Amino acid sequence: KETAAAKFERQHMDSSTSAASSSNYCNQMMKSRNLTKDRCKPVNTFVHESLADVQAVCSQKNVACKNGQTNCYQSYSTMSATDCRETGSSKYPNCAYKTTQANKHIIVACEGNPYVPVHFDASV
Ligand SMILES: [Cl-]
Ligand SMILES: [Cl-]
Repeated sequence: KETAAAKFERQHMDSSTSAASSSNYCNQMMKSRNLTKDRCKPVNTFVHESLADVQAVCSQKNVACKNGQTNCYQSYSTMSATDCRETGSSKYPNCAYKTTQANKHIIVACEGNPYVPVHFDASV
């Protein structure tokens, strides 16, 4: 089984680019990160910052999680991120995604020791 920390890294980290290079970015990333294996994951965000900068958010602004839990943190700075969302043409096994790039504050839920991101709550 994949640990929570490793799943967060695989689903949400892309430190190899400064931002989504093209409209096909999400089709490529959702496939390469194995998020379209048995079903098309509908919505997914990739953060384009170093793994260290994203983990550091767990010691930044403590904000409530949409579920009411208290282990969410919002990044003090905006970070380059790409939101991937299925298009209406998507159906599987031929997943299709719209790529929307921006710079926003990220909110993550953290846990463990070390205290690292395990869920991506939203942008902002
Ligand atoms: Cl791994
Ligand atoms: Cl997401």
